[PDB]
Amino acid sequence: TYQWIIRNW
Amino acid sequence: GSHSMRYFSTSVSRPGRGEPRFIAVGYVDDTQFVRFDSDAASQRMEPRAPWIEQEGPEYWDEETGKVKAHSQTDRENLRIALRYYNQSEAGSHTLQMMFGCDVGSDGRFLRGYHQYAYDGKDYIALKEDLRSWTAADMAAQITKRKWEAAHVAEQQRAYLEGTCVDGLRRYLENGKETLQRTDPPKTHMTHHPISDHEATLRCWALGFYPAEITLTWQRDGEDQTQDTELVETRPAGDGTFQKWAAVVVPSGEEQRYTCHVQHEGLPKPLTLRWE
Amino acid sequence: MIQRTPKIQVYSRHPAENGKSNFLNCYVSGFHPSDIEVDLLKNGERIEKVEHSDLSFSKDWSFYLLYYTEFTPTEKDEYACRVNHVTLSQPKIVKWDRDM
Ligand SMILES: [Ca+2]
Ligand code: NA
Ligand code: NA
Ligand code: NI
Repeated sequence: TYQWIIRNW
Repeated sequence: GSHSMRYFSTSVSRPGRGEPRFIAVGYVDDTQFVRFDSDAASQRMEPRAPWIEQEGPEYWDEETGKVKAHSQTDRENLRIALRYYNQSEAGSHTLQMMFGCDVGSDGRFLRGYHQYAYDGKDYIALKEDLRSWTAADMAAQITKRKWEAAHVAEQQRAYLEGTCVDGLRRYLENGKETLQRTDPPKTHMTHHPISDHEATLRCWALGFYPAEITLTWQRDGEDQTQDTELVETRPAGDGTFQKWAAVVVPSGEEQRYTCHVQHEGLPKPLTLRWE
Repeated sequence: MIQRTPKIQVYSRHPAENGKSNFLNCYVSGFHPSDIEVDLLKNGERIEKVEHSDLSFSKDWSFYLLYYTEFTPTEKDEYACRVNHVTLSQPKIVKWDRDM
């Protein structure tokens, strides 16, 4: 179950 | 007993020659189950274990989407890091991500992970408390202040505790025949001369799962910490692992030496000798 | 920037059995960056199309890969793997021993 990887550096 | 779920992403920028390459793998303990590759023909989350093949069509759609969003996020993050580290567009760089959760024998939450890395070194990492971050350098601090102001960790905590553990739980029950089934090592001994005054004793271990094994050597009754060559646990090709421990013994003194094998597949740790 | 040298292990899936078909493995690990050239050899000649694992890393961000081919071991025929990386001065050829 993949996570919401959406936040930018 | 205790189990884990981990997702490993790798983004490698290609100077001028198109889009950066994104590869994402999913593991349950030491067994891989899902794959994504930006160069692969499907452009979908592909199954790599038979116990996940049973999952629904909208599961694959949701998983493909999430991993597709990630590929975009890290390709943007690769551009952000060129500004942060004031680097040339002509250089190829690596952006790795690891996230996942640990569960106890009971099936309840134990630990959560969410960390990044730029060019082999750590960048940012979520602390054990799942409330604050760890910035490895000045550039990573810009990201720390951004994510602390936006309260990102709260959404991270929400996944790790819950969405992640329920996922791992489901994956364990659906694949108990392979993931929970432990295979003990198929041990064997060998002897090589090397010289007229010394001799080498190799203690082999093959076809075992999980990868965690503890091969120790003994002169008389006590453990030989040093003088013991240990190769790193290597994969066989199938779901099993291989490892060996060697020791250089004085010629004729082979009787004094015994090998102590430790694996959860064994009902009691083995003690072997060369014959 | 950071660059890590690969650790090469050349071996077999099942223990050495002449005449019976097996799998030859060249396991590269602890390397950085991901760009690596790995080829398997039959008497010093590159084996045609060798399948490899999906790129993954360890708890230190170092990479690991497993290159493999369906081969038939015999007393006649030598097997070795050629590994080339940025960290290497020249390609390393590691030979396969019956007792690795
Ligand atoms: Ca490739
Ligand atoms: Na681009
Ligand atoms: Na910090
Ligand atoms: Ni097989």
